[PDB]
Amino acid sequence: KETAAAKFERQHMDSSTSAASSSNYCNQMMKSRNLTKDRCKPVNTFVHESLADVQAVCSQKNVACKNGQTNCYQSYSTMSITDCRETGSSKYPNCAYKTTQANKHIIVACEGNPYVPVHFDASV
Repeated sequence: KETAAAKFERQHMDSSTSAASSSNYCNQMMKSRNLTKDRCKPVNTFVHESLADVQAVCSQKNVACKNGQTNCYQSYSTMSITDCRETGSSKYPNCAYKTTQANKHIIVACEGNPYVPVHFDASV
């Protein structure tokens, strides 16, 4: 099955654009990445940076993850990110999202060898 690393790429990496270009970014991306297949995933963040810059977070600032785990890392720099949040009108299978573009620090949980991001914790 899909690896945790690959799922991370699928769910959160958008190196093809440097920012969301229209309010429909979220609707399009959430659908195209298969995040609304089984249900409308309520929230999702996409990161507009190269994979190697995101992977590099795993060797940046170690912080506790929201749930208490100690394998989280916070990026030294801000990153271009797109926040996607389910709208009051969202109704499966027509999931609908609000797009919010921002430059923030990202926090990811890392695992394995190579030690890479497997989960998006938060943006600060």
